[PDB]
Amino acid sequence: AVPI
Amino acid sequence: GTIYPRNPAMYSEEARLKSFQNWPDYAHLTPRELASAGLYYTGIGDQVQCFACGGKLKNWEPGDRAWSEHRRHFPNCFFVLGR
Ligand SMILES: [Zn+2]
Repeated sequence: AVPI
Repeated sequence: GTIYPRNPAMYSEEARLKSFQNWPDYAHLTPRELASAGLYYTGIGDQVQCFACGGKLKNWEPGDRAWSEHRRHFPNCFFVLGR
């Protein structure tokens, strides 16, 4: 996944 | 206290689980797994957020696990470090  | 959750209401695993009522049908991870790792649904895409550190995770890939993504990207989260 991609973190923000 | 010396730590403070970004979202106190989502302190509860049950509250986090409820947030997935409208989790999209394409999103492969289960609400059970996500909520157990501290994560609740933001209502946008497949984007979840941690009640503790406030980190957000989206664009989940096959083979991703909730806990391992949470720890990889937000290793200093108190929920990660308290587990
Ligand atoms: Zn966190």
